Amino acid sequence: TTYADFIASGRTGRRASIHD
Amino acid sequence: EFLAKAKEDFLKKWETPSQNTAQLDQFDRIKTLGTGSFGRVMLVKHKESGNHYAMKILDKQKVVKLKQIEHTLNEKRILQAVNFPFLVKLEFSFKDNSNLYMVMEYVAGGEMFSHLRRIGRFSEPHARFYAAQIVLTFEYLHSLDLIYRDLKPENLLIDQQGYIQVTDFGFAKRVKGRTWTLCGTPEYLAPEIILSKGYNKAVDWWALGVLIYEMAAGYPPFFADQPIQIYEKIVSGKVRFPSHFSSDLKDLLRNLLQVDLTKRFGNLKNGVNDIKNHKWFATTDWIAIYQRKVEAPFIPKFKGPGDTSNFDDYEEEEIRVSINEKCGKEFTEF
Ligand SMILES: Nc1ncnc2c1ncn2[C@@H]1O[C@H](COP(=O)(O)OP(=O)(O)OP(=O)(O)O)[C@@H](O)[C@H]1O
Ligand SMILES: [Mg+2]
Ligand SMILES: [Mg+2]
Repeated sequence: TTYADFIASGRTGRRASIHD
Repeated sequence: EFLAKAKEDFLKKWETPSQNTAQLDQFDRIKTLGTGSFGRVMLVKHKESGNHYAMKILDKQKVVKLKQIEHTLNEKRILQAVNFPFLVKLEFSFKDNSNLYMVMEYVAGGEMFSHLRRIGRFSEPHARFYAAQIVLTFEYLHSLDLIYRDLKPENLLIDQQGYIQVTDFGFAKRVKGRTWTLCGTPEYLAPEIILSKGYNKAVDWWALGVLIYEMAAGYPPFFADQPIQIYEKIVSGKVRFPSHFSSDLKDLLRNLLQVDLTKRFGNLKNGVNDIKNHKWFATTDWIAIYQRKVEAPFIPKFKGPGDTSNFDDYEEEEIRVSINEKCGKEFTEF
């Protein structure tokens, strides 16, 4: 499932902003 | 109604920002609510009133080193000047030899992020309840010529009535016209930001599209392990919807997650009203939401003032304040 794919991925935790 | 008077109040504070309205020893520091690239946000207790607050602490040297001076001054200048039911309130600000400090009302319900990941996904009425508050908030911000530029669940806090308080004005900017900075959070970046196109407030409406999708699906519309992989998916714009999305929700999302700037809802001649009058929002009483008269779908558990149970734990570090003033000139106006 797409949800299972998301939960196994590297970016399910809090996401930092990017800049500059 | 509110908008006419609100612009005049905003502009007065914009032109003459408040400055130096507290100092560090007036607060007991309790624990860290979140960490970021330039510092952290701590739960604190104001000694005189006993009230609890969230104090964002920024390292001046690091801000200067990474060339984020203007964004930081934007953040504080704008947050002290705005006033809206769904924006966090800045109560005090000050600086010392080493740091900048922005003391906000404490929003004890935690990040929408936490609740969303725990529950999995929000039902469409639940998501729509939050989405309506963001729509109104952007209507307010954009009317003041502000662009927000970092909508995501991590920056959305749930208050004691279950309503949203938007925090993190790190990238907020007052701009009439287009702007070019590569900033935001990868999952939420509009295509025109990724392509170095120059862009306008339409990027906030794209981000609302991403937010509503993530709220309703439980995962964002473009995800991968690396930001560059995400960026490829965004500029291609081939969004696919969970089968449980309503027809109305898919139609709204197709119009918000619209790669062509000049066709994107929020950015057409009719502005925000194209979104407000969209069929997905047919049951939304915009005035009742604004007046906070709608009962929220979810009310966080609170164990008292200073309760942090709705936040993750972070490792604590001492606040270090050098005996020498750092970067004084750079932050004169803070
Ligand atoms: N007023 C507040 N009340 C309670 N918690 C808050 C408040 N403001 C911020 N937080 C918490 O602190 C975290 C970090 O704050 P903020 O998002 O402003 O930091 P940041 O360094 O700009 O992060 P980002 O990487 O998103 O740019 C938030 O995600 C939220 O958990
Ligand atoms: Mg943030
Ligand atoms: Mg930020």
